[PDB]
Amino acid sequence: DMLFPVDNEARQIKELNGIWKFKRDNYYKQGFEEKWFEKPLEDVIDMPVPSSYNDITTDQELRDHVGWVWYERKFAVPRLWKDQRLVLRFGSVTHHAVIYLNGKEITRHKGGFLPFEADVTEMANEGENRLTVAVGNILEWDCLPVGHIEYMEQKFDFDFFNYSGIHRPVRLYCTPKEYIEDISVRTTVDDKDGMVHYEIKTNAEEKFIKVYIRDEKNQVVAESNEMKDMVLVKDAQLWQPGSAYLYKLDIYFGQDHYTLPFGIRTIQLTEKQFLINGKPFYFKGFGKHEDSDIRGKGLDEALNVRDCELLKWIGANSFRTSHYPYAEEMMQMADQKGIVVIDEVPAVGMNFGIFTEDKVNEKTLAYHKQVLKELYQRDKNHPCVVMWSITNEPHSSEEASRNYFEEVTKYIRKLDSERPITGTMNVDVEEDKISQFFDVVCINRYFGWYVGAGKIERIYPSLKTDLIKWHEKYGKPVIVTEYGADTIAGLHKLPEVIFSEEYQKRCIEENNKAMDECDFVIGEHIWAFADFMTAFGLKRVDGNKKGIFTRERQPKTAAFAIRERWRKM
Amino acid sequence: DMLFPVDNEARQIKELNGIWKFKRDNYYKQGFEEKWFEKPLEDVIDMPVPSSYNDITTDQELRDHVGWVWYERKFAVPRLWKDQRLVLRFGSVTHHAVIYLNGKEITRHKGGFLPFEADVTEMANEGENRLTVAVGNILEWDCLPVGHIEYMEQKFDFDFFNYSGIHRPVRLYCTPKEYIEDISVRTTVDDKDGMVHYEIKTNAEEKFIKVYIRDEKNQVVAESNEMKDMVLVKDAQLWQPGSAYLYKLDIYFGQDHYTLPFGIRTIQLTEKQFLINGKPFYFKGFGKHEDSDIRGKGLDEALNVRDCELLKWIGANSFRTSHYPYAEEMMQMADQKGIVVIDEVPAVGMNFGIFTEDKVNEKTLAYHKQVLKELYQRDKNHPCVVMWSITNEPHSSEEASRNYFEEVTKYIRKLDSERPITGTMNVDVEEDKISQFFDVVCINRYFGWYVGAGKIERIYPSLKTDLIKWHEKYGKPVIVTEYGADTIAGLHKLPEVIFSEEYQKRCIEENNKAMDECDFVIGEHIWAFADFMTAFGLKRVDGNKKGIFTRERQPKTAAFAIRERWRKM
Ligand SMILES: [Ca+2]
Ligand SMILES: [Ca+2]
Repeated sequence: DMLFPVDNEARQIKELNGIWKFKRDNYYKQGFEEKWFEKPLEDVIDMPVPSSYNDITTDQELRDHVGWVWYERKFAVPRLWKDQRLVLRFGSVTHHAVIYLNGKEITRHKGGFLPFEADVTEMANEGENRLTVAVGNILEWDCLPVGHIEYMEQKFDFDFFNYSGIHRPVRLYCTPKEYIEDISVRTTVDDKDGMVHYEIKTNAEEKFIKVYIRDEKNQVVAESNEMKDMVLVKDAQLWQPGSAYLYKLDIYFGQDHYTLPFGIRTIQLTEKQFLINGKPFYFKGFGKHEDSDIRGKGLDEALNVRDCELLKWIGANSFRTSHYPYAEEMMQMADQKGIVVIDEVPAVGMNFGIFTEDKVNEKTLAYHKQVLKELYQRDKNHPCVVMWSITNEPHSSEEASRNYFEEVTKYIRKLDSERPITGTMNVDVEEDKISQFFDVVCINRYFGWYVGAGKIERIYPSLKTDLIKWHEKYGKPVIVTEYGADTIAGLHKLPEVIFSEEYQKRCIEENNKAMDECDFVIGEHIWAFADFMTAFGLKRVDGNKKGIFTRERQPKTAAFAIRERWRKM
Repeated sequence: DMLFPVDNEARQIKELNGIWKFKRDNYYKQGFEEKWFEKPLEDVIDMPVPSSYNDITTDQELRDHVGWVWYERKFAVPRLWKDQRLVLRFGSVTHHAVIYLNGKEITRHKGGFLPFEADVTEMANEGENRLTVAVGNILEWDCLPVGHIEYMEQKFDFDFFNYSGIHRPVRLYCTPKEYIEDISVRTTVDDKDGMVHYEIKTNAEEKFIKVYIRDEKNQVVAESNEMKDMVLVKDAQLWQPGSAYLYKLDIYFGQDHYTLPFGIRTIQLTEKQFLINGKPFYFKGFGKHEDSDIRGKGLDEALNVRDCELLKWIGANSFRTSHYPYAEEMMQMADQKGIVVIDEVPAVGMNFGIFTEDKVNEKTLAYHKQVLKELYQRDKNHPCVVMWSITNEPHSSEEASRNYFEEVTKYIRKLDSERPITGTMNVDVEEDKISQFFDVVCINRYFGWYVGAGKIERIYPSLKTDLIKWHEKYGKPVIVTEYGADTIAGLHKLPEVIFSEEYQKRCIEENNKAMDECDFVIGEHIWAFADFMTAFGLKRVDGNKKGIFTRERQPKTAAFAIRERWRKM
């Protein structure tokens, strides 16, 4: 149950962002042992919310902290909210949360990239309250992303910095006590007419509802009094890639009111094409990251607008949420700009045996299904989402992974019978044991970088050969979901060398030549959109330098050649 | 015989540098099999000499060439040289040479860092002559440095670019037909008095000779008519680190004349000290390279003066010739500037079983002794050379390496009974099997970089422990011959991260703290002096970035903290 909070005449949002008080444990779980939540925090510093905490201070100990940290602020409940339902919402807490209201625990959460909330109607006092949030960053074999602890040092095999903090907005909001809990929308098209299937869940199903469908002019085009209905939109304005159209499911229920934007669009996979509204779609874009200077993974909407301007400028039509769900604000923006999205759960780091009883096991599986349920509940109504990605680069050569991912694939397909399912490959085509469960084959391939570094002449034959093998083995359309080269801005050389701006351009260009000679490729996603931070390592010059743009969102040389190609496509 | 050529009333040098014609093979050994030397080269480009050829052109195929290339120019013999002995000298040809004069082969050479010559008295014509030089860059298991060919790709394990070309001056010179062939000088000191032991070898030994010893104002201070003698120098000005004094052995022999600079200084080792003229010497400096922009490993005397100015500025007193003998010009400069040198043979890359019948074997051994003989013959008379280094980072954990390096160390001790012998370690101290053969133990250690990257607080405990183990195992004084961290100029961060300027400074500090607590450490050589080029690899951002100075010889931040330490030491 996770409708995005709204403001209208009936519902109201109180943002709890700004500056909080903050302190870290000085030994493992010190805050829980000493019950720091039972009184205000002492010996604290300021910490912005939303933001990672790791890059804010000058303190290497805080940057590299392993374990739990403690946030605290105060909030008020006005007299005017006296008889309302009160909800405290967290867009995310990375990775693990324990929430305390006035010294008492009210909820917990596992998973750093999906929202959660707590009903505090009967617990919050009028006037001042104290909100205390314990934030833990430890990843074990039953978390997503996967990791483990050694003796404490945090180990993991994914390539992005394990930022921790309150990365997304914290909201206290009110609704009437009889209210709209959940909404599902599915759409079909018969030539010119759209059909809108909706289902609305309330906590008083016998009472009266009024449902409108409004166009972008806010004009009513359909109307009903049923909580579940199928309604026809004559001459429907379809939601198109690069040309969004959003209708509004506008719902009056008792004293309550909720308005849900949605797009009318169809998806169909053929043998070798990806069809949106019947017309072939070729993915041009990037896997991204929630990453920028100072604030780590913290939501930054000005950064988001800049990134969308860059995506439009360079001719991209799509992105993948590597390697975790992004903020709903980004998903709303993609809905509005007509950007096509591959939505991914954080099942990353399942690589180096990995699928064994003492590591990635049935407990990991059950949590993997739960994360998918939550992702679906949050994003099921976004027209921008066209595909679910259930994993990034698992060690799928292991025979034990076959049963694991058959279970995961069956689960998401039971939740959602309409969008294709996929996941990205890094093992050899000959060894993979899971891609047969997918509708689209996605491969991460770094010819000219991790294979044959510097050997420009070998990139084109290498990727073409591999692509054909992937198509011959599975007979499905193929997306190259990652390829590129680390590139230091300002590093030029003639003849070109790895890390130079010229090499990045040539590397991408030869990979593209291989893709252009295949008839079953339905997309190219360059890695990476922008330089981002990684865990420290000798192959990472202050992070991952595969960005086509710098971390400050300025283009390297290759960006202009990619634009010339994508704008002609 | 390898006396450095001189100009005087009796001997004359003609430099053959400038711009040659140049062309590479298009398939393996093409010029040999098509017999290109028989006529002037056709379809050629210009190539400077001395210089590597790899970074001169815009052509990747030449930069990465494997095999042979061809150089050619014309030279003149003047009428005035009619009755002289004529010698063609190459300072070096990297790696393999075949020399042709007017289309006939006159000599060959294996080894890219030591000089060779050919008597051309009987073959050169008056007036114009055609000089053709085939230059090969293939390294095999019995070459130094070590490498091997796979299927044609060059493999090797050392960490510097395999530049090829004619890196040092080419000289045609004349002497009388009866002439001075070789000179050896050894010195002892008795209070304030030097004894100069010398031994002159000539072309006609029964004839009469006159030997003067001259001070720096050109005044005779000893004299003799013997080919072999000891002559006393009372109140002898000693050659001192940082304050050089050079006498001259001035020899007249028939029509011939040769003047040999030399220095009076003594070396002695105790179990905790390195004594030069009785005073303890603590090595402060760097392993270097012959490397600069555009010209690869080509000799550049302006660059050498700038380097020596920077060594003086930073308070360095020494360098090691990593990992091959340097140009004699640099050795003369060290003689004149009072810089102490560890002189090293190119026995690098014997690492990844290495010491096996099929790899490093008896052929490599015999060649290793041969290069030591040649290095000793060239540099025996340099006061700046205080120690021979016979290897860099061999895989000396193999039992088979024990007998190998016992042979090598025995041999160099037979050539030179006065200078200490060493070789640099990278294997674990518990595994090493050869350092008992050395007079000084030298270790390459990168705590904070290759071990425990980024963990500043573990550098000091890690190196101190390792240092004490090396001393406990062998009971000899220890030089840390390499330590440091890759550093991108302009990369700053707070807190610091690997690759940042601030990290390089802290990493060297913590290593220095460990050395300051170990009384048996007699030297600290930072790696590296200046950023230099490497074979391409994902850990090498346009080469090796451990330079304290940039490749263009400007300091990074850590240079100023090093200077403070070394100048007050
Ligand atoms: Ca959010
Ligand atoms: Ca020379």
